[PDB]
Amino acid sequence: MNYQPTPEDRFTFGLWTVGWQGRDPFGDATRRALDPVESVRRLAELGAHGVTFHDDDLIPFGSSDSEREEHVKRFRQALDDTGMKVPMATTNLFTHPVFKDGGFTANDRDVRRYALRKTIRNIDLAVELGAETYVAWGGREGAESGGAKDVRDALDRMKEAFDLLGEYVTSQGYDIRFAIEPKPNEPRGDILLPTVGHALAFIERLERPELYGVNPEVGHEQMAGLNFPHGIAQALWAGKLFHIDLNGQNGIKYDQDLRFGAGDLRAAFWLVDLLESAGYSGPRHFDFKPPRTEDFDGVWASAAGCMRNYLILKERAAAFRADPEVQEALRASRLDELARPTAADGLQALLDDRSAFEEFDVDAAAARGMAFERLDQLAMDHLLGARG
Amino acid sequence: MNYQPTPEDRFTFGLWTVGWQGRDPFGDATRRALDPVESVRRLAELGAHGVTFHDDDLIPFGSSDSEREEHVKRFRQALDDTGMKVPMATTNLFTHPVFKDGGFTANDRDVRRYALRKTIRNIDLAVELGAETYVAWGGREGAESGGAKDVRDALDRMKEAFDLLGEYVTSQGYDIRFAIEPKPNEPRGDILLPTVGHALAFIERLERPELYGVNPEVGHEQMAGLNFPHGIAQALWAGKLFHIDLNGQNGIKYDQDLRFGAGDLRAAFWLVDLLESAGYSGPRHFDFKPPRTEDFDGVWASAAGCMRNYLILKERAAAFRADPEVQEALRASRLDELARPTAADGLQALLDDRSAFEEFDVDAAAARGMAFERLDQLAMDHLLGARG
Amino acid sequence: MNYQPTPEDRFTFGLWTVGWQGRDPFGDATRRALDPVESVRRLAELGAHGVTFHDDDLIPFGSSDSEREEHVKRFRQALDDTGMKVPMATTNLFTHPVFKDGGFTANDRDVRRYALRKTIRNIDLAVELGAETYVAWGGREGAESGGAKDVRDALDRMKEAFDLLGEYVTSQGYDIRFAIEPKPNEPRGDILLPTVGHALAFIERLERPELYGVNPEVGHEQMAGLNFPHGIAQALWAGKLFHIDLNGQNGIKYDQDLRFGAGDLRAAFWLVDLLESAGYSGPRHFDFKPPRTEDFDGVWASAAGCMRNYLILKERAAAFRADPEVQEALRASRLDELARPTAADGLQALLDDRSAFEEFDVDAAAARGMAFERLDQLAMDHLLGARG
Amino acid sequence: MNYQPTPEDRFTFGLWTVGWQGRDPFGDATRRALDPVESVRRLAELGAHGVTFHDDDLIPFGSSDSEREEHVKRFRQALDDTGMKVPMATTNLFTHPVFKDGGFTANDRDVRRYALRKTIRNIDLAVELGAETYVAWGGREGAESGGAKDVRDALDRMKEAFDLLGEYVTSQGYDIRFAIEPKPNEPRGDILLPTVGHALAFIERLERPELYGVNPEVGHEQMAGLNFPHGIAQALWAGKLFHIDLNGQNGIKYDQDLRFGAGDLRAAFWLVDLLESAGYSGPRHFDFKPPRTEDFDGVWASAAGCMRNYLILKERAAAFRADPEVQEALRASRLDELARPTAADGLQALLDDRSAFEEFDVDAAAARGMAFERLDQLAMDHLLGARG
Ligand SMILES: OC[C@@H]1O[C@@H](O)[C@@H](O)[C@H]1O
Ligand SMILES: OC[C@@H]1O[C@@H](O)[C@@H](O)[C@H]1O
Ligand SMILES: OC[C@@H]1O[C@@H](O)[C@@H](O)[C@H]1O
Ligand SMILES: OC[C@@H]1O[C@@H](O)[C@@H](O)[C@H]1O
Ligand code: NI
Ligand code: NI
Ligand code: NI
Ligand code: NI
Ligand code: NI
Ligand code: NI
Ligand code: NI
Ligand code: NI
Repeated sequence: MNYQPTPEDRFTFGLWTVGWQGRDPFGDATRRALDPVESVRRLAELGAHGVTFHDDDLIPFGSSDSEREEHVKRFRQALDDTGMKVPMATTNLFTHPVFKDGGFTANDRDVRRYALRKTIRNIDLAVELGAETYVAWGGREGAESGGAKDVRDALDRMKEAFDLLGEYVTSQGYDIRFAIEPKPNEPRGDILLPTVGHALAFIERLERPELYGVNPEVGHEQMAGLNFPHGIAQALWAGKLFHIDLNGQNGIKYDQDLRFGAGDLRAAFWLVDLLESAGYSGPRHFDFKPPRTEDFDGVWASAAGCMRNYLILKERAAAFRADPEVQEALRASRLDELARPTAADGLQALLDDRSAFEEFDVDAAAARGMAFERLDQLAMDHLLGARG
Repeated sequence: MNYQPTPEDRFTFGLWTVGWQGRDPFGDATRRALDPVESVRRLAELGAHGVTFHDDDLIPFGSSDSEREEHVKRFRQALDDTGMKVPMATTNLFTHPVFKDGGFTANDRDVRRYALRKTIRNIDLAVELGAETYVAWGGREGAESGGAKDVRDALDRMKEAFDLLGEYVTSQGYDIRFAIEPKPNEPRGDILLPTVGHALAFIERLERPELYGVNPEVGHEQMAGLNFPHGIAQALWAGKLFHIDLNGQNGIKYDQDLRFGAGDLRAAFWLVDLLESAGYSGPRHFDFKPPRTEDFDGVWASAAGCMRNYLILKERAAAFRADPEVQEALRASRLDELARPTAADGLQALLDDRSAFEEFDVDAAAARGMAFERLDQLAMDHLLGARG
Repeated sequence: MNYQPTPEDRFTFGLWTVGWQGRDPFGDATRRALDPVESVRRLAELGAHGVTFHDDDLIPFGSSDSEREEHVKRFRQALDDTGMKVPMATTNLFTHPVFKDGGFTANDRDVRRYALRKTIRNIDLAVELGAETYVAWGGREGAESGGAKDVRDALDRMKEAFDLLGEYVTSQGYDIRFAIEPKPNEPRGDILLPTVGHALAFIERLERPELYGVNPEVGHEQMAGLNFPHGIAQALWAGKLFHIDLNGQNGIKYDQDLRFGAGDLRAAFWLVDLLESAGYSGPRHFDFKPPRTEDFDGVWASAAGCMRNYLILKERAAAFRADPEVQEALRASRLDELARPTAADGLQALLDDRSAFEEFDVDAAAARGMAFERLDQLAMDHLLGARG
Repeated sequence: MNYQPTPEDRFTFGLWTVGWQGRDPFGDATRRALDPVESVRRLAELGAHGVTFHDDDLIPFGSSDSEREEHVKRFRQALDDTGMKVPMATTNLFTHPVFKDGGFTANDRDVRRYALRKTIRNIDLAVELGAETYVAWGGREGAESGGAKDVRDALDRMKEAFDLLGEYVTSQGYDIRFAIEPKPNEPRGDILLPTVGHALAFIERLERPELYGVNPEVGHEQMAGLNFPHGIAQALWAGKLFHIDLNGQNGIKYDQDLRFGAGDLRAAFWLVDLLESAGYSGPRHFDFKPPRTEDFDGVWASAAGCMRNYLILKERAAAFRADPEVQEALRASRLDELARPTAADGLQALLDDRSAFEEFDVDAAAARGMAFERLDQLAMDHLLGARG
């Protein structure tokens, strides 16, 4: 009825999102840089809960130890002044030329050691600022050509790096967990761990798998043509959805990072339905870029729209699930039977059950319609607010 | 020099590949059906090692117990007459209308029980014929719309089904392992476990994960725009490449199942390089469809081309890796350093190493070229046989 | 407020849409065949304006001249009984095995002559039934491999065929125009004239270009990742939008033919906005397939949803364009300036205008935001009915 | 046998290709800038025929009239010193922030006038340097959202701009023609005239269509999943292939601009076959970016590989077409019949020919295999140099 966000809705934004200056591979910046303190103050006014950062967003690369302490103290004063929190942080292992062949899986061993030391330094800072999750996006881990990267050796190096970071946080006694953010390509021709599935599988080979989960991004799974709500369901089923990046993407192309709600709107509806019905309690983080057509007024408009669209879709998904006509349709399509075990009676009783094979009437079962189109049109009517 | 296959090269083909009659979603069959016995005899003449089958390829659906025994005895005589083996089998849980919403994850519980009984019946037959691997492709597990399938409940049902099949083979004492074949879409709008990564992650949640691996198909990972050699490397790293389906695909579109070598030729080269250098010893199985433009002479031509193209690429990948100029290029691009541990000295020594951070010269490291373009042009010259 | 269609809304459906039996490349039919007369009666009850057909949907292939007249007279009685019209017809040049390498561009010359005679026979029947548009979808014109089809010779053959059909209708004095329906792939690996742009360009090389336009389909341009409203705008700008096929598609994959509104919902909104604001007056034709999960009740539900979703989106697009806040936003984003000529003053005056170059303040112009994100969030609020 | 290029092979390169500094949307430059004079000298040593440029590659933006004359005179001396030619030039209407919503179709009218004056200034310079073709890539013409751009008004503005440029060159008496370069997306969410087909159709609506053709780029049509050799065939059939940009792309993703031969190798083979057999006589221009992993030695290696791979593929395509076994296969697949008119006897004789319908044996025609798989395996053997 009213779609105004409050800090209770847990909306967070990266400093690099509203602060994106608009440089793209074919053009110069269209906006001046934003001071982090200014972004914190503006986002607080719009109803945000908190902000996230890469090390190099907060502390310019090369900074002396004294300049570092000064940048952090200004930031911390803005947080104290506004009540904003810092629930997640991450490391920039992709912008500087030294990371051109990767950080953790760079072929040069000295670069891999530097990447780990740069990361550990920022984990300490994140803990100090209260973050609960530390994200890793290995944007430069990958290759443009087949012989440049032995992927088995590279996964050994990736496992080695995350194992060492797990050793580090446990030896320091820190309460922080790691989340890997997959992306299939860009800026490398193919990036390692390209989808939520590949990241979940990798984590199971780590020495302390309980410290690691995923940080999926809407547009990145869509760059592989995959269904983002399905991949989130698999991450929830595994107990590994530690954080999430929300935005929009129009299909398979360069990573657009549009505001949330833009892109595939029906997928956004089914994602919000799933997060709210599964009781996801982490931050609703927006990793988006206000288009470079916009001035600063359009940056804040686009950030506000992220939050607005989540809250509209939350309302429509809740209306859908509460509608008694929809609940009857779900039974007509046998979603209740999907949730019942196939064979709680056990293997032997299944083998002995003639009604499951010898005397199963396949033709009668085949003729039963699933009634999915009526259910989906109810979902469409709810999304569009056209119910009668 | 000569590219003639022998049974030692372990090339296998599904009965459904050369026996595809050419029916597609817009047209009728263009070829008559092939008797399985005829396919076994023809494939043996071409140098194949063996064949694979779905239950319903070998025994027509509905078959009485007596017709069943007759179909199998004819098949077995053809195997004995030719020396052909049967290393893999699988179940058809996708053609009959009863499977229109899935087999293991159908919303109707009675269909899920029937799907398990149909599978178990064919596992017994596979063991009898000597198969070592039992493949599952869940082509109908999935959805066209968001509300039709709760994916968390569906993954519970999928895990329940594979857990019961594992219970079955272990209680029977059978030496057979399972391999899941991913596909991202088609015939369902989105299929569950859509990529090698999602399947590997799922397997780790099974009660007896050691019995399950993957059966990746070249064209299916390419339908998601992903790099198939990279996904195979991840499956090999996990110890889970139990079988493989070889074919060709021209990018993101319907599943073409072209002959191996067609489609993305450079990816085929890097796949053969990887399988041969990792010492993959399972079958080289072709899951392909001779185009419906062809008569039976073109079917056998297309099957022969599958094997020929593997053997040419095997030769060119071996020439590449043996060339001393390539070995020097690999060192110039630091592939040797990629295989060395980043920090065998351990965490504490890494933290104490000033050369890894405080005194690391990032600018000097950044200026080092990786020399990947020269290496990739050596790989291209080898593939095209243009070395001088 | 109420979304009930009437024949005045001009909604039409192909006989092959609601009559699709559910056979797909991996499974058997799940529905029995529908008698055309039954489909006409049911669609009339739902508020449809008319139906369209391929020759072989109405008259089974091989039909004797006497069976033919009988099938047509039954159909015509159903049309008379219901008030349903037949505004478009088309030819099936894709199902029968003889068309496996194409109809108009088959390499065999005798098949190309047969394809033309089969087409001409149905044009006469279409005129008799009152159709105004004759569609051609060359689903089999194309190739799976490079050497199979010289595309320059094939375009000569395609032009030859359409030129002969134009000669035929003009010599007969018929008032019917042709519309080419593009599709980029499936069932051939690549289809000729794969997008609206390629079809529009081809038409300009025909001997009588005024007789030919396009029949774009939502999901087909989306199978190439393209923006369907943009391609429709280009077809309208050229004066060539003779008919349109409405449906839904979830990105780049096999042709789903979902009901209209499903798939990319925001693109559907912008398409309806464009058709209604440009005053498109032809039929709103649905080329869709009710999913094979459905029984006949779900078929009619899915057909009804096509019409419902058009009417909801029509209402929301009209509300958007009528909102004075949106009209002010359009001026803020300078859509009014886009519609003014760049240089009605002419070339010489442009060259003499120092304000266009020598004294143009580029920095001041660059700093002007375009305000597109606020406009797009107004469009989102209107679509979701969340305006306040 | 030897693959050394000479200026006779007409290979050309943009200054922006070898001079790309490696800045991408997620990272800083990895190479220093190259002086244009140095690039001309190095490319001449490698066997190139000439170079191309944007205005802003040669003359830094903002340059005073005196600095301008100096930059051009240095360049011209390098051309004279090396024998290098300048066959094409183009305008940068995409890098500066003023072009953030387009050049010719920017919503702001003053920006559209500036874009035309910037273009005309560089056409004069191109003519002075001897260029024959002037390319336009409208990289910023397009939109991220639906309401931001009325595409019909934008195409009016695009036509207005190209009509004025045609007026300009004709009134000046210049012998130069224009070529539009399509791209479907990036950096805008959708770009206008996204494919070769849309550009060819647009040109037919210009006032003097004979002055305009296309400049297709391999990777751009592949970003839409389309077959680049087919689109080139359509451009050749229309008489509109005025220039071509050669490079490589691995499927549907961001524009990679890899060296020619990388990406889809079989498509490169069929493209070279087509250009050489159609007798394309324009420049073989490489629009590529040496990956940012490389130092300057890798830049020159990658440029050399462009030329090498064209010359290898030229040899293999010529061997294919000259092989008598291939010529017999082409007849077996009836490529000779494809080139014969379908009905040179005319419409009336076709209607009177009972052998084309009443007495056509469709079943006999349908059973004829097309023998395309054998032909395609001959093409594969030739490409890989595996003929015996
Ligand atoms: O730019 C690095 C930020 O961190 C990750 O979330 C990325 O997706 C990206 O937006
Ligand atoms: O048709 C079912 C066969 O089994 C699986 O390997 C599928 O990919 C398919 O080719
Ligand atoms: O099946 C042939 C019908 O005619 C065309 O409109 C196609 O898109 C299709 O739906
Ligand atoms: O960067 C602008 C150059 O000109 C055009 O050819 C583009 O494709 C591009 O490489
Ligand atoms: Ni992103
Ligand atoms: Ni992100
Ligand atoms: Ni396949
Ligand atoms: Ni397979
Ligand atoms: Ni379609
Ligand atoms: Ni259609
Ligand atoms: Ni490009
Ligand atoms: Ni280009």
